[PDB]
Amino acid sequence: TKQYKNYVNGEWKLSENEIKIYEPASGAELGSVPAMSTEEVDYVYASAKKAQPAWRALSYIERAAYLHKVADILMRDKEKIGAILSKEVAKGYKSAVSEVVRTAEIINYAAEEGLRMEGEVLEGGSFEAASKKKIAVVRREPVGLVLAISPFNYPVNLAGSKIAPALIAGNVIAFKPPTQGSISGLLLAEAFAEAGLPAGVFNTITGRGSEIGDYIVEHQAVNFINFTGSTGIGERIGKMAGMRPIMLELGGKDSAIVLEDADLELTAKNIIAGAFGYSGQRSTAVKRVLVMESVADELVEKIREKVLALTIGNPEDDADITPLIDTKSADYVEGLINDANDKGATALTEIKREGNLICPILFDKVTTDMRLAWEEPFGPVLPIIRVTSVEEAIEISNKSEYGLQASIFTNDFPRAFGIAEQLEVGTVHINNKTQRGTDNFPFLGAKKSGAGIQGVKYSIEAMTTVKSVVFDIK
Amino acid sequence: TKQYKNYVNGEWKLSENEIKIYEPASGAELGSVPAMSTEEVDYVYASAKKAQPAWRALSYIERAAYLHKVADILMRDKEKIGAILSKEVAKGYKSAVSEVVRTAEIINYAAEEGLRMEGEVLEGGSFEAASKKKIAVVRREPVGLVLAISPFNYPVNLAGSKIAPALIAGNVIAFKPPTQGSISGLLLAEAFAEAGLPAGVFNTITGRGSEIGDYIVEHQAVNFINFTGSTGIGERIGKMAGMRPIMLELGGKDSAIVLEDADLELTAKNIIAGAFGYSGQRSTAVKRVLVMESVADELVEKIREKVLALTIGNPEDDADITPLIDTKSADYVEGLINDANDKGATALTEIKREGNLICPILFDKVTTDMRLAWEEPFGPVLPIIRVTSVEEAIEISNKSEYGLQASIFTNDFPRAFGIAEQLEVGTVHINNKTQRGTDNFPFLGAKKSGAGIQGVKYSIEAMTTVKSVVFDIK
Amino acid sequence: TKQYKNYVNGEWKLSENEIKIYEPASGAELGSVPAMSTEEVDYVYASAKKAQPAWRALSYIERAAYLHKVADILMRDKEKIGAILSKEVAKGYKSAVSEVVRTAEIINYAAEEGLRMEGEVLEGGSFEAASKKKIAVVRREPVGLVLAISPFNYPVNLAGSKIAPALIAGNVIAFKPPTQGSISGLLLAEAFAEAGLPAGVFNTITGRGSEIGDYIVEHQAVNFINFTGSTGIGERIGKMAGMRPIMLELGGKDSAIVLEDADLELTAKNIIAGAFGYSGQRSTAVKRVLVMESVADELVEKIREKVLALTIGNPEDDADITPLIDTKSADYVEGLINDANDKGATALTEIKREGNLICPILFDKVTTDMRLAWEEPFGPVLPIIRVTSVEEAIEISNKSEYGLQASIFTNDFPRAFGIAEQLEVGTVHINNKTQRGTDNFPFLGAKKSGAGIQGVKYSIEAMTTVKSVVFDIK
Amino acid sequence: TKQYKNYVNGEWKLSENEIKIYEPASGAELGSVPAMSTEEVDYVYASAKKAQPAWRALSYIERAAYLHKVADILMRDKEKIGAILSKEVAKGYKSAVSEVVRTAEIINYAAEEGLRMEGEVLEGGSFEAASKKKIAVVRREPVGLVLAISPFNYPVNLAGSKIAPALIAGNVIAFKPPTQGSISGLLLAEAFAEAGLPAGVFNTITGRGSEIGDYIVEHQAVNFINFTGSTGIGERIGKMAGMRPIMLELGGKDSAIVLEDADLELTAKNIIAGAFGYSGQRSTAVKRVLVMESVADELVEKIREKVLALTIGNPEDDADITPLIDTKSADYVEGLINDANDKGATALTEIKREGNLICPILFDKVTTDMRLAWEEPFGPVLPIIRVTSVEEAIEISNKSEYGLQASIFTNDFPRAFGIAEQLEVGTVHINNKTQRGTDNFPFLGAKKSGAGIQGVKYSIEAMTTVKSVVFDIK
Ligand SMILES: NC(=O)c1ccc[n+]([C@@H]2O[C@H](COP(=O)([O-])OP(=O)(O)OC[C@H]3O[C@@H](n4cnc5c(N)ncnc54)[C@H](OP(=O)(O)O)[C@@H]3O)[C@@H](O)[C@H]2O)c1
Ligand SMILES: NC(=O)c1ccc[n+]([C@@H]2O[C@H](COP(=O)([O-])OP(=O)(O)OC[C@H]3O[C@@H](n4cnc5c(N)ncnc54)[C@H](OP(=O)(O)O)[C@@H]3O)[C@@H](O)[C@H]2O)c1
Ligand SMILES: NC(=O)c1ccc[n+]([C@@H]2O[C@H](COP(=O)([O-])OP(=O)(O)OC[C@H]3O[C@@H](n4cnc5c(N)ncnc54)[C@H](OP(=O)(O)O)[C@@H]3O)[C@@H](O)[C@H]2O)c1
Repeated sequence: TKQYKNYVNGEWKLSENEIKIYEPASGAELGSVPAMSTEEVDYVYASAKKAQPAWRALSYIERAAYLHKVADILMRDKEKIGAILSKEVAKGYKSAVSEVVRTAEIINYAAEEGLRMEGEVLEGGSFEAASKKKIAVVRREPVGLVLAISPFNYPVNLAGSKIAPALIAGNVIAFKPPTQGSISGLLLAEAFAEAGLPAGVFNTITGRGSEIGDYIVEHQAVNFINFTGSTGIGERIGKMAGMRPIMLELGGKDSAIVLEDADLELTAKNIIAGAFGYSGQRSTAVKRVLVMESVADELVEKIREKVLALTIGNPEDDADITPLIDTKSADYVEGLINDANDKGATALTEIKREGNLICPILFDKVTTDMRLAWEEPFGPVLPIIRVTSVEEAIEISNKSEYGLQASIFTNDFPRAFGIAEQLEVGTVHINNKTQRGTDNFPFLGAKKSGAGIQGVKYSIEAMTTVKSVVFDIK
Repeated sequence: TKQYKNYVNGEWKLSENEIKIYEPASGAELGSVPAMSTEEVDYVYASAKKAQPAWRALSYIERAAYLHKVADILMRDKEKIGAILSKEVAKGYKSAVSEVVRTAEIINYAAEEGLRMEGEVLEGGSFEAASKKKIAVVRREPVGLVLAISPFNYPVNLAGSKIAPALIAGNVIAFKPPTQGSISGLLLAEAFAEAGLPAGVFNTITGRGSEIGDYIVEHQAVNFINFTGSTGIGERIGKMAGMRPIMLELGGKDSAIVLEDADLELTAKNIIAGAFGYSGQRSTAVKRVLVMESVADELVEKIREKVLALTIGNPEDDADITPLIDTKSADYVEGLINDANDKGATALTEIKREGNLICPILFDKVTTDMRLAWEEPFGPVLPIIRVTSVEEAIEISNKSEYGLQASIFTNDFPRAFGIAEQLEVGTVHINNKTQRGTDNFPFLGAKKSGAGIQGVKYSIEAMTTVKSVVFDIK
Repeated sequence: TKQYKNYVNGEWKLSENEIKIYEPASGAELGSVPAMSTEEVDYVYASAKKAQPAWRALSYIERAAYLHKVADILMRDKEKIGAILSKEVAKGYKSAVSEVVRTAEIINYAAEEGLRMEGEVLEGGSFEAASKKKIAVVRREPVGLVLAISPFNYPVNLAGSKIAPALIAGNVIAFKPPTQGSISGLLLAEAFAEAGLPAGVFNTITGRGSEIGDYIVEHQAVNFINFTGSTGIGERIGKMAGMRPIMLELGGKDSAIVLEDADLELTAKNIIAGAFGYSGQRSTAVKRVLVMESVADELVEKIREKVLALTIGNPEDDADITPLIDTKSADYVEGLINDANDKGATALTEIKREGNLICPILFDKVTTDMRLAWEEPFGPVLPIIRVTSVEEAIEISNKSEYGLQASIFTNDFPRAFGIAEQLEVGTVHINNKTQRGTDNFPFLGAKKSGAGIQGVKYSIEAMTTVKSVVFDIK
Repeated sequence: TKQYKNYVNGEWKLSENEIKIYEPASGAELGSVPAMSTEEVDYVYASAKKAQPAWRALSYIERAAYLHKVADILMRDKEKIGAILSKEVAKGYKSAVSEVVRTAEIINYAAEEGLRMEGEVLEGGSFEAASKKKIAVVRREPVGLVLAISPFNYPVNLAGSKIAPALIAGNVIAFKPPTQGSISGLLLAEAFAEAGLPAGVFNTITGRGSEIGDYIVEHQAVNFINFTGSTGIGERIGKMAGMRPIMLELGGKDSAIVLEDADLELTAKNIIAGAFGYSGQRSTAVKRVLVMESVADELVEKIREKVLALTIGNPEDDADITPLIDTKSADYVEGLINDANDKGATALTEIKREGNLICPILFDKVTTDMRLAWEEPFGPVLPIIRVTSVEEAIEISNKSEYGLQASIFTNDFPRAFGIAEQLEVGTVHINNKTQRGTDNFPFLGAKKSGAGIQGVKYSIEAMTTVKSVVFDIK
């Protein structure tokens, strides 16, 4: 049980009810996190709004100082946190430690990027002569209270990516980690507690995403909603937000276009690492291959042999393929598998499920009439759709309701660049698997994949507004 | 009747049903505008989405070229359009002509500002050594189809402010003017038709905002909703938008803080011109004076004498105070007047209504318990709230549900600048009435006053997204 | 004779002495331009400094207005000016007209780019907590009087490229065109005169570059020296400038690296148009080919056949190859030709000179020991240096004392991009002949090729300074 | 003697000849620094140019890493270094330690500011339709070898301010500290040595500024000259630089304009701290007061009483006023004192010199005909010039050959802002003594006060160039 507590207004607090967390792989009970009540949610928010003024009052240098202390601590206790996070979400140990490190990176980067964010002075004379002596001194300002909600696959990394950019600007935070990953989320909160930030500046909220979900978003105290999860909730949040600003990173069905002149080995390598990373439980993974027929056979054989080299097993053993987050999920994946299989798809690797451990499947001959060709599995299954023209590949790629990223494997760069302009995605990688790729670059998604632009700098601009003082020079 | 038609996919079209427009002041019938059906709305949208690709294909120089042609034509026919616009919304002739001119200005400014909007190149090495040879070539892109909805008080000016920034970037437009101001809105469309933009690039939609309102917003073809109107609809739009981007300029209750060291004459002059402009039918007008008691009496007397100099009458006569847009409105204002009056407010000028022509009223001694102290009238009524400290004035100012702009009349600039940081508004004017002030400066509103940042440059960034091509340098 | 006059302080003035100008090709006398005295140079400068304050006082919109009027006029009289410019510097008619048009473009572009140049607001708190309430409002300002000196090959285009960016910012100008091209330079001044700019804002200075050269540069009234010419003068100017800012575009020996995978036809086409443009009298022309041995033979044959298609003759006949600016020049070129020839080079096309008309020569087998391999001819002679490795080509390319631009013809873009980082030039073109390429892009040169960065935006920043007002917010 | 060595290509080296350094106050021998020969200077430069390529090859993150290590070390040994620096240049102990701290700050700030410096992508279509598919990927690059020369009053602070911004960008350094301050300069080099930067990246050059001065600047290996010292040498450097880029911070005679509505107490406080800081041995000190007659008497009395409170004595005792750097200097100051005195100035405080310790003098009634009214003393002497109009004060202020900074003490900010536009300085402080003010703000000087813009960000842009790769999208 252990009984983890929330960090609220400078204090750790338990609740009348709890939620027991178990290890997706072994089944062991890791502990229990609070099941907050709306009354409690109200005190978190009240504490934050109360403390916002004086946080804003601090200097950027001082706020950046705290953020650095937090990241330092994270790096210190990276193995401790990694060991648990690994267990809580069935992620390989080493990989789980990496998540803690990349979080420290994002926190530090966000800290330094935040104190170098500047304003602008505008001339009335640029618009009309009569206003030549009129100027506008424009400076940025925080939006207020920011609600951050991280996903199960990156409960820590995708939490700091919201927390740090928000805090450096002068906003206050209310962190709501995923229930499955709430211990890890609270382990992160420990870092913010030790760093010593003023009481009320950083707060956590745990509990039944059903019991308190809509409540926390609809609350009038929240000025900005920063979320990462499924399209379904993202959509609800967009409506519950009203006219309040939001940042949403929803799902994705990232394609990998392979032209006739591509480096099939370089391509097979990138597609495997992208498609099967974390058992396909990544929104930015390569979810479908649109390969030109003439090179389909050769490419597919490479991918096939490469799949046969992926280790399958337990987190503690750093297996490439580990048990999916839960049964509801592994079942869903199983559905997509069958449907494709039934419709004629060709599994080049063995279809087999051990509990919630689904072995990596390579389906060749997948078609547009299969669910696997469009629906986001979030499991180790990769469909290969054979096209006969770059024109068709673009058409099929754009058809998807999603638009996170895309990949183009070719040697003709001017072409790759031209295709890239046509793909309805946020980012196109020319010769490399899709990845968030250094958190300094902008990250965004077209269509149902989200709302808003991410990346340290863009996150900071998003969660800030502008105040403009205009005066006349004598 | 005349029977004005919509501009759809390069053609002017009537509908089975029409809506007759009458002059707010005289009552004369100006003509009739189409009452579209959802079937028709579907063709407007279908035409636009069909034409978007090739508009995006053009060069910025070519798109900017068309926009300049439009503005040229507007300047040419400024009297023609002004004469009607003046009649349709009871605006003074000269002033109505100014609206047409300022629209040409915004269109030209948006055209040149648009072709100088550039991208950025990012270094993988700024984040992590291992990615030093990885770069991100980031360029802007249009969002697609943009729905522009202008208000009755600026059916033309607040239409071009959305249309031009949107088109230069590569977006297509579906213009929906207010029913009262739909002839003027269609007069503007004539300019876009003569300019010769490709068919489907610019389109108009007219009809019962009730019969087709939600339909046009909720339509899945619309990628961005740019609106200007009441808070009530703005709120509906924020929900109907879902997770699609929006720009909303709602209401306002702009305060004018007058400190003990202010230039009472300079102040009285600015407050009058702000408060009584267009009979108070401006979202950015000075709607409440928070004056320090020690100078309240003197200041109020100046304002009083100045009010007595405002001409009252008909549009064609360029009267300062003209008939309110309609009866529903003049009634609402009458309500606020009585309530304040009943509660003890002191009308320093005569309360009198002739049809829909309400004479300018100056209410001294207004208090927090009066509706006039918080609700946006949109009529010629100005409340004077006497405070006893800058601290109180800030408190009362921030209490309002609105946050468009504010004014501070003082000589202590460092103070004015400090106060400005505390006011929950988008812009603070130090010694001058609130105004949009040269459409190149950013324009935004805090709280219920809106969502998004305006001003030519900011409008262009808002209705654009970003595509990021990442590659590795060998 | 005609007897052209200088435009000084709003008036056209002749001088006691004149300089007669003759047509490089026919020999006819075009007319005569003033041979100013230092006394007269002092009045030009005194007029400018006197008028600077009130030009700065105008609004950007007003200054941009004048600049547009100038460009309009240029476009109007493009044939008139083109006809003479063509004769004065032995440039093809059509091409000379193009120069006038591109000048109008640069003037308009500079005008609009100039009124959108903005300032910045900085936070004391970004550096140290104790200064959190301290801010710096930074705005640009003009440097004052700018001296612009254009070259003979672009007496008009390379004059406006300095004049427009300088004037829009608030600086005043003293234009000194090349003696051979001074009629065309004065023809441009006519445009600035008709546009009606205030007296003293724009002024011309003509005369013996020997008699008045150093005098005009060393004068204490000049705040910035913007020059385009030979390395020799550029160097003198750098010393005579002292610690005053300068912009220098000197010579160049641009290489064109051709890798084994290049499109030899696309390459031969680009190299010909670059190398033989204006008879090689372009600083940005392809002056040496560093081709990989394996493709040297095939490539060279294409270039050879293509050279044989270049028309040779008179300006009025739009010949590809026209008479060189003068005898001193054609002689120098003849020297380089012989030396190479003597040393073993292989002329694949006929060596022949008719007066000052040297026919286009293609020298294969040129080596490092030849003058043609390093010295800038400024005549229609192209050396082909055969290398055996990209490593060698880079080495040979960088050896040159020049560094304007370079070209890489290959299909391996990541490679091209990697090579580009190693080349000591200002710009690298991947698959295309070197060109200034749209005057919006930055233009600069490494090593002896210059000092400063050009391109409309960069030119504007160069000829401006910054004023920073710092104050404390209460 | 100790016998300090230079840090050259990763090694510490003595020279055949040395220069013995003595403590300005006590006279004690601190030690001896090398007196290099041009042969040695050639090896420093050869080492640097040799190592430049691979330093540029590193990632920004790695270069920033080294810079942070250096600053950490400086903070560690701040007392050690402070103790000596205090002795070497007669600076108060505590103050000397502050110099070491502020250096660490600038080094760290420069490190983080450097890795967030980005490029831009330009559109051919912004200029001309035909080039719409042409784009320019512009990225920054280092200039190469940078020569940094620090002053005696900041041998360390004004060295790091050049070193850090230069190194983070990819340049190599050759540090030349002032002879009087060369031990401290070499103490700084120790930090760069311990940090472990690659050999040849950072180097020091010491020796007779006469014996090797021009040699080190004129050397063809140096690509950029960054200097801080007297106007005399600055001017020589501007000529010896040729057309190579430079950064020069020369002298100053900063005025403090005091209007009739100023806070005389707040003003007297700021003027004393600025004027008498480091015995007036600061280029940014308040060197002349231009006060409106009506408040001259009252203001002057405050300043007078405040002067009487300044401690006078030895460095180790943290005296406000310590011995001037040397006799040649104290003599020069004595000259200015007498001249003014002879001409009628009125010393309100005692004129007295003890060796090289000149007591702080306040001269009222100074006039334009006195040397003290224009010449930069660099000693504790403050002239009060009484004016009768803001117009006159501006006139007198601008008359000076210098233009570093200025101060305006008034309550009328719009006026202060208007005056500021007229003052020929780089920075204007409204109500506060002149100061460099947080090294993140831009720092520059008008007229003979320098060439180039400083401040961490601006320093980085200055010592960098731009490479532009242009290509066509298919
Ligand atoms: N700068 C400005 O112009 C400015 C600033 C602030 C506030 N305003 C507003 O201008 C308003 C005009 O009066 P109003 O009460 O009629 O406000 P409003 O309904 O918000 O008017 C604005 C626009 O809303 C349209 N509309 C109504 N329902 C719709 C819906 N369901 N979905 C989409 N569009 C719909 C109207 O067309 P129809 O007229 O046919 O219904 C009109 O084009 C004022 O009340 C004031 O708040 C203007
Ligand atoms: N087209 C280009 O943009 C382009 C680009 C790169 C290089 N170039 C250069 O154009 C050059 C043409 O030869 P050039 O003889 O014209 O070279 P140049 O004399 O150095 O340059 C010509 C310009 O400088 C003036 N000038 C000469 N001596 C001067 C001095 N002492 N001080 C100030 N100005 C002085 C000339 O007037 P005068 O007529 O009286 O000499 C003319 O206006 C080539 O060598 C080439 O390097 C042109
Ligand atoms: N804030 C400040 O730091 C600041 C600001 C403005 C003005 N100042 C100036 O600082 C000066 C203090 O130094 P100073 O009086 O000796 O003046 P200075 O010589 O101009 O400046 C000293 C620096 O210049 C070096 N140097 C001398 N001749 C050189 C040459 N010809 N080529 C290259 N470098 C050379 C010196 O070497 P050596 O010392 O070995 O001769 C030393 O590092 C004062 O005159 C004052 O006007 C300081």
